[PDB]
Amino acid sequence: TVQCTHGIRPVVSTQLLLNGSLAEEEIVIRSENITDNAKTIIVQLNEAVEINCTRPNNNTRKSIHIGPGRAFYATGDIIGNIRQAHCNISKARWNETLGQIVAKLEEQFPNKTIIFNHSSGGDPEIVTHSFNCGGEFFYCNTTPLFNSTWNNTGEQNITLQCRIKQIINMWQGVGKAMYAPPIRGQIRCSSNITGLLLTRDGGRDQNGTETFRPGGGNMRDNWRSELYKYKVVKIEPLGIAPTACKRRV
Amino acid sequence: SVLTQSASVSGSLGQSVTISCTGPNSVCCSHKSISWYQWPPGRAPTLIIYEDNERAPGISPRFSGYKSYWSAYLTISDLRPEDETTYYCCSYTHNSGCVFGTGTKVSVLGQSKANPSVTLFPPSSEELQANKATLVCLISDFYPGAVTVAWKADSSPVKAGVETTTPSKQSNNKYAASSYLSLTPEQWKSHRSYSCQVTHEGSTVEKTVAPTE
Amino acid sequence: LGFLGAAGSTMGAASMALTVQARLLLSGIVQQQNNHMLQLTVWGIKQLQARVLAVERYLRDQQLLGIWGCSGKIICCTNVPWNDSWSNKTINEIWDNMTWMQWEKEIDNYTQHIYTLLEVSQIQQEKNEQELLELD
Amino acid sequence: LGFLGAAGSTMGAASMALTVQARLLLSGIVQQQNNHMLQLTVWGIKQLQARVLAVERYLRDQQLLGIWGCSGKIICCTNVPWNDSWSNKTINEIWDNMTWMQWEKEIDNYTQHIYTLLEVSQIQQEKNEQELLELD
Amino acid sequence: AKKWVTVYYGVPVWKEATTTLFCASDAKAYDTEVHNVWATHACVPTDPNPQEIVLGNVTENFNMWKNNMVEQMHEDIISLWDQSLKPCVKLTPLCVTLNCNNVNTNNT
Amino acid sequence: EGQLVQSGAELKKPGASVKISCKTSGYRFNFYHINWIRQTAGRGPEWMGWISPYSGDKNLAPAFQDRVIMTTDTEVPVTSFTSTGAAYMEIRNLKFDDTGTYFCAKGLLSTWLPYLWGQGTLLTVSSASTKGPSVFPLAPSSKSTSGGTAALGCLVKDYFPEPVTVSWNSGALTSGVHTFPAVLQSSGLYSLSSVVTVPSSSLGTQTYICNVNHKPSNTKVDKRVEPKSCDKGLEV
Ligand SMILES: *[C@@H]1O[C@H](CO)[C@@H](O[C@@H]2O[C@H](CO)[C@@H](O[C@@H]3O[C@H](CO[C@H]4O[C@H](CO[C@H]5O[C@H](CO)[C@@H](O)[C@H](O)[C@@H]5O)[C@@H](O)[C@H](O)[C@@H]4O)[C@@H](O)[C@H](O[C@H]4O[C@H](CO)[C@@H](O)[C@H](O)[C@@H]4O)[C@@H]3O)[C@H](O)[C@H]2NC(C)=O)[C@H](O)[C@H]1NC(C)=O
Ligand SMILES: *[C@@H]1O[C@H](CO)[C@@H](O[C@@H]2O[C@H](CO)[C@@H](O[C@@H]3O[C@H](CO)[C@@H](O)[C@H](O[C@H]4O[C@H](CO)[C@@H](O)[C@H](O)[C@@H]4O)[C@@H]3O)[C@H](O)[C@H]2NC(C)=O)[C@H](O)[C@H]1NC(C)=O
Ligand SMILES: *[C@@H]1O[C@H](CO)[C@@H](O[C@@H]2O[C@H](CO)[C@@H](O[C@@H]3O[C@H](CO)[C@@H](O)[C@H](O)[C@@H]3O)[C@H](O)[C@H]2NC(C)=O)[C@H](O)[C@H]1NC(C)=O
Ligand SMILES: *[C@@H]1O[C@H](CO)[C@@H](O[C@@H]2O[C@H](CO)[C@@H](O[C@@H]3O[C@H](CO)[C@@H](O)[C@H](O)[C@@H]3O)[C@H](O)[C@H]2NC(C)=O)[C@H](O)[C@H]1NC(C)=O
Ligand SMILES: *[C@@H]1O[C@H](CO)[C@@H](O[C@@H]2O[C@H](CO)[C@@H](O[C@@H]3O[C@H](CO)[C@@H](O)[C@H](O)[C@@H]3O)[C@H](O)[C@H]2NC(C)=O)[C@H](O)[C@H]1NC(C)=O
Ligand SMILES: *[C@@H]1O[C@H](CO)[C@@H](O[C@@H]2O[C@H](CO)[C@@H](O[C@@H]3O[C@H](CO)[C@@H](O)[C@H](O)[C@@H]3O)[C@H](O)[C@H]2NC(C)=O)[C@H](O)[C@H]1NC(C)=O
Ligand SMILES: *[C@@H]1O[C@H](CO)[C@@H](O[C@@H]2O[C@H](CO)[C@@H](O[C@@H]3O[C@H](CO)[C@@H](O)[C@H](O)[C@@H]3O)[C@H](O)[C@H]2NC(C)=O)[C@H](O)[C@H]1NC(C)=O
Ligand SMILES: *[C@@H]1O[C@H](CO)[C@@H](O[C@@H]2O[C@H](CO)[C@@H](O[C@@H]3O[C@H](CO)[C@@H](O)[C@H](O)[C@@H]3O)[C@H](O)[C@H]2NC(C)=O)[C@H](O)[C@H]1NC(C)=O
Ligand SMILES: *[C@@H]1O[C@H](CO)[C@@H](O[C@@H]2O[C@H](CO)[C@@H](O[C@@H]3O[C@H](CO)[C@@H](O)[C@H](O)[C@@H]3O)[C@H](O)[C@H]2NC(C)=O)[C@H](O)[C@H]1NC(C)=O
Ligand SMILES: *[C@@H]1O[C@H](CO)[C@@H](O[C@@H]2O[C@H](CO)[C@@H](O)[C@H](O)[C@H]2NC(C)=O)[C@H](O)[C@H]1NC(C)=O
Ligand SMILES: *[C@@H]1O[C@H](CO)[C@@H](O)[C@H](O)[C@H]1NC(C)=O
Ligand SMILES: *[C@@H]1O[C@H](CO)[C@@H](O)[C@H](O)[C@H]1NC(C)=O
Ligand SMILES: *[C@@H]1O[C@H](CO)[C@@H](O)[C@H](O)[C@H]1NC(C)=O
Ligand SMILES: *[C@@H]1O[C@H](CO)[C@@H](O)[C@H](O)[C@H]1NC(C)=O
Repeated sequence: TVQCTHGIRPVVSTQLLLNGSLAEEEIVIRSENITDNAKTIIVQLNEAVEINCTRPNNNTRKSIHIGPGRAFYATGDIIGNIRQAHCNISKARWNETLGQIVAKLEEQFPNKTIIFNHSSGGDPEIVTHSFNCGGEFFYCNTTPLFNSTWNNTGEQNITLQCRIKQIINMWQGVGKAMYAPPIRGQIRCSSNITGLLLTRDGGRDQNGTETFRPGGGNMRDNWRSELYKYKVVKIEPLGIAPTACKRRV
Repeated sequence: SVLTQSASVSGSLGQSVTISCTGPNSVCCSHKSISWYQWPPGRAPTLIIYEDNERAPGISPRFSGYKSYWSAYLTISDLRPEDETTYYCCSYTHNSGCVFGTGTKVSVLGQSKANPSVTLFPPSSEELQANKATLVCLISDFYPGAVTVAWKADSSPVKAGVETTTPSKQSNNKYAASSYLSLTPEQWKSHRSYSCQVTHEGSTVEKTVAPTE
Repeated sequence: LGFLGAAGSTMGAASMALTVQARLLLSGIVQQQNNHMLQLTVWGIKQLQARVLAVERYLRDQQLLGIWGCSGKIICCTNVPWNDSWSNKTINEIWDNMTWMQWEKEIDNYTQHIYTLLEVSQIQQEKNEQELLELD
Repeated sequence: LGFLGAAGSTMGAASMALTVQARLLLSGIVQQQNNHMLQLTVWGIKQLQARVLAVERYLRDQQLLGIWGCSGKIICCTNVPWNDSWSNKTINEIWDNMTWMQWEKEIDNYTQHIYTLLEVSQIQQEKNEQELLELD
Repeated sequence: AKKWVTVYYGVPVWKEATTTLFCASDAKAYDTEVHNVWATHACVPTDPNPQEIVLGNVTENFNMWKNNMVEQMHEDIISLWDQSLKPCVKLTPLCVTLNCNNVNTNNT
Repeated sequence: EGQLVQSGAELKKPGASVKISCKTSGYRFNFYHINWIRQTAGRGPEWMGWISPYSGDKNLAPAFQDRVIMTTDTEVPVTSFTSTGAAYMEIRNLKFDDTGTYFCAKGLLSTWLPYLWGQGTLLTVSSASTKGPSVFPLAPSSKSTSGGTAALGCLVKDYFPEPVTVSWNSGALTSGVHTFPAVLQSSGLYSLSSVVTVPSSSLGTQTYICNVNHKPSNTKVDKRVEPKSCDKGLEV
């Protein structure tokens, strides 16, 4: 019984989870729904998988005034060679984390049935690992991950197709749209992997093919790996119980 | 067993009955809380008293308790047919394990002379095929629990073909007993007129079945 | 014994410590300091709306104790007999067995009819008898 | 007997049932569930401002009963004598004739002077005498 | 044996329900960064001593997917996202005609 | 009222280690204590020991200390109150005095005492070998043809050791069936039978098949009531 919850950080990302609860000794499978492939499945990690995120695009400050007073700040000039954002990740550490993911799905789902593929369809923000880092929004690729097909159960250079975007009306803002301002100079990460979001394999009857990929398109499920351990209750202090005693004059 | 019961108590239907349980001055009924149990041998026992005067929830207010300076007792006002069985007492504390009694046998009299559904089974084409000569007798609800088994191999004194059992308490709270015949076809073929004699005060409509037809 | 630190324990041990369950119930670890220059933000609105629901749950039961002569203390008995039809279990039995947890799920039904009867025998009859009995 | 269901009836029959007038006074048929995605609408502001005025009318009189030793019950007498100059009618007479309705319009005037005197004889004198009288 | 009604206050019994919650945050940068989008200038502060009381003999059924706290966090962030940047520069007249070429080098 | 599931028909030779189990269902197994008791052939029930499933507290008799060692597992919650658990009992260096019925009991809250018991586990501590029941069907009874009702059943000749569960058409025919008291013979072997009173005016279009089961000798022998009548009852 707590009156104050865990240090939950408001996660602003799709595909991968950045902060929060890491329940130890096994990877926890959050099941909203599992028998029917169609519904989303969140998975809590046992041990954190550190992820670097940089942007060696060095930009100056350009201010143009729109009418009276109002100041608009945009990307100035890029100093140096033309290059991608560059997130980076480990090769073996991830493989080790995936090791228990494929082993747990053999227990949850039937036998060793065919189960691999990449993010299906979608717009940039939906199918890519869209996340805020240092200010700007990074749109790195989820293709080198699902490249491994396996049945029976400083560091290395692993990166994804990194792309930047400034026009961002996140969670589909049909009223007020937001323009992300560029960040002058240095771009650092000091972030984490605290989980992931998966999807279905259509509506195949029986079979031996049930290829799973990342198709989780919800922001609510992102905090379901944080508020999984919470449930609010109303306290009833008034209680009526009979016993051998009474009042007099 | 140190904690002793009245061993044999007799009562009548619709009448009050009391069982005197007494123990030594070591496991005396003065400081220790006493409990009673309705335990039919073979069946599941039922908790009657859970704390001296207090009865277990669901148990009739007919049952009551009393505790003296060393001995404890149980009073059953208005007796019912389900009551005739062996009872057990218990001495205990909130520090130690249970102490069990010797056991008292209760016979609830007043019941009508229940006529039994007596049946004599002759050996079939399968019983005789396996070279086994047997003749059994069933008895169901025959209150009182008294039994008289008598076999008649051509109405001669039977010595070897005698097999009696213990009359157990039946579902209707009456009695049920068993009678068997263990003989080879050689001693079986020397006698043919097999008469069944069960002595219970009453009529003479006994089922006399021949093993050979 | 801790906030709700007796809920697990049986009714007898729950009635033993029930003051802490009312102590940390209002201004405990939720009150705090309650500290662009404006306080009309999303956190300001959420804290004051929750404050209204906070007193509402206390005052509902606080008014009842006030109209039962039980306002002066945590545990106070009444001059109301228990209709056996409501509950058939022994007084001492639920106190070391059933626990307040399941017990609330048993009374909740006749709880409003119980509150209706608690008002008259202890206050609408007892305190109304005083009008004539006070001076004699 | 119903919310204000004794206002019509004489003081004697009004004092007979006055608990319901305080029961449905707070959380009765006005409390409710209290259930674009925002609650800052015209109905949200109106309900919370009314909630402040709701407790204000209760607490004003609730504080008075608390400082009179009458907090524990609905009806409790005091050690304050009645100055004949305020009202000259017989005790039994207003109870079956005048009714609480007209009676409030009679006292309302000296009501503040009555409240001033009610504080001292019953609490500032009676409860202050206890300091020395409690241990003897 | 003469059963009489006894009133008890402060009974440790709960009923499954959802209410309006609020913030709990510790002092971050304090001097340099004073207001970040979520915490803002005035956030409800947190206590260094939380109620860690564990209830033995309690096997309450938790609802992971049907939790109503999740929906509260969903509405709070978006409403704050719309609020944030409201007093800032509107880029409504900025959107105009756009004519261009590519870089000084052909994609290298 | 809670129902207990007592695992039965387990027994072995003297000196050997006996393992008796019991599954708890439809109640809070955690705060409810567990009591174990046995009864000898001399009608003297010996209280074995008391065990707690929430805390490591135990109270055991001196005659059952080095020989008897008990164990318990964690509760499996079904609802906010109901749970499922199990208790195991290990006895070493057994004698013929240890032969009798062993029972498992559910606790009360003066709490140490029980409240509800199981079915029963008849333990036979004997050095003699196991014998399989000789199932034989019985010919029609010596009753009547008036209406149809007349007795018909089966007979179990010899086996060793009890208990033996016998039903009709695998848990279908339970009413109007009497279980005969199974008692030991001169050779030291148990014997039983079963009698069913069904409306049989003439043998035809009816179920006569039964079910016989055992644990140390696993039995399958099921024989139906004899059509070739050897009695006058099902004639006139
Ligand atoms: C789970 O939640 C945590 C929340 O704590 C997420 O934390 C991430 O942490 C990193 C690493 O710190 C953030 O990036 C930087 O944080 C710096 C902290 O700076 C403080 O001290 C400064 C002293 O300045 C000198 O050192 C800093 C070292 O970075 C140099 O950058 C600087 O040039 C100087 O040499 C103070 O001046 C400063 O204000 C702080 O008190 C920040 O310095 C740095 O911010 C730069 O830009 C800021 C924009 O306002 C500006 O105010 C600063 O002055 C500075 O120039 C930068 O933010 C990550 O941003 C942060 N977030 C994320 C999402 O990664 C954690 O990541 C999160 N996620 C998980 C686990 O997945
Ligand atoms: C996760 O969600 C699933 C939702 O599918 C839920 O399990 C479902 O339960 C229903 C119970 O009615 C199952 O329904 C039947 O399953 C049988 C066996 O395969 C089918 O033969 C049935 O066919 C029906 O529907 C057809 C399509 O319209 C019709 O043509 C036909 O006439 C029948 O009406 C029917 O599908 C359903 O299969 C499951 N889902 C499964 C097994 O995948 C599950 O409980 C949730 N799990 C949790 C708690 O995580
Ligand atoms: C992640 O990648 C690594 C390789 O980079 C895979 O590691 C290797 O996994 C295999 C089989 O799962 C291990 O094989 C075993 O080696 C032991 C060594 O004694 C041997 O006794 C066994 O018979 C078996 O051959 C291997 O040691 C391990 N190490 C290597 C080669 O790097 C890992 O399996 C990948 N992740 C997966 C598929 O889960
Ligand atoms: C997972 O990755 C694999 C990578 O190769 C994709 O495989 C194949 O993709 C092709 C082109 O879309 C599919 O072609 C189609 O074949 C059907 C067969 O009848 C035909 O009718 C269509 O017109 C088209 O030619 C091919 O089936 C597909 N193979 C499969 C089933 O794996 C695969 O599609 C990826 N899965 C997804 C979509 O996530
Ligand atoms: C991402 O997850 C990792 C888990 O490995 C977090 O690592 C831990 O970060 C904390 C600081 O937030 C470290 O604390 C300090 O460690 C130093 C070195 O010994 C010590 O001297 C200080 O007293 C302090 O305890 C902690 O060691 C570190 N754990 C390790 C060894 O990895 C990381 O913080 C997460 N990133 C976040 C919060 O964004
Ligand atoms: C209030 O007390 C009464 C009277 O004792 C309860 O009513 C009925 O009480 C009898 C007690 O003999 C219950 O019979 C029970 O039958 C079960 C199943 O056959 C058996 O295992 C018990 O030993 C007992 O013989 C009967 O079910 C019960 N009737 C009902 C449906 O209420 C009464 O239930 C008590 N309290 C309540 C919940 O109202
Ligand atoms: C009032 O006393 C009753 C007496 O048992 C308590 O339970 C009653 O239980 C029945 C059967 O469970 C309820 O029926 C309900 O049907 C709905 C249909 O959607 C189903 O969702 C429920 O699970 C349940 O089966 C019945 O409503 C319920 N109440 C009454 C008044 O009969 C009940 O807890 C006591 N307390 C309260 C708060 O009324
Ligand atoms: C308090 O009691 C006093 C004294 O009894 C009331 O003062 C005066 O009382 C006399 C009673 O004889 C009133 O005289 C009345 O005159 C009318 C009209 O002529 C007549 O119909 C009555 O039979 C009676 O004789 C007198 O009016 C009254 N004076 C005033 C103006 O107050 C006193 O009014 C009582 N209470 C109050 C309201 O202060
Ligand atoms: C206080 O005691 C008086 C004694 O009668 C109660 O009534 C008083 O009545 C006179 C005459 O009706 C009031 O004069 C007023 O003049 C205004 C001028 O606008 C007119 O609008 C009124 O209709 C009335 O004629 C006088 O104010 C009033 N009060 C006092 C203090 O003399 C009065 O009800 C008692 N209670 C209260 C609340 O003061
Ligand atoms: C981007 O690279 C340029 C190239 O060095 C950095 O430019 C220096 O900026 C400092 C700031 O005062 C000047 O004093 C130096 O003279 C600059 N050097 C030259 C020759 O340009 C710049 O700092 C880098 N990025 C940012 C945004 O800090
Ligand atoms: C990831 O990289 C692959 C290989 O170049 C490319 O085909 C794909 O379009 C990229 N993005 C996604 C969303 O997979
Ligand atoms: C990426 O981050 C890890 C964790 O600090 C670090 O050890 C590694 O050196 C970083 N990458 C580089 C630049 O080598
Ligand atoms: C204790 O409460 C449980 C709740 O179901 C009940 O089943 C049990 O019989 C109760 N024991 C007694 C009689 O106190
Ligand atoms: C009752 O009250 C009315 C109010 O005006 C009054 O006129 C009447 O004289 C009163 N009767 C008595 C004396 O109670």
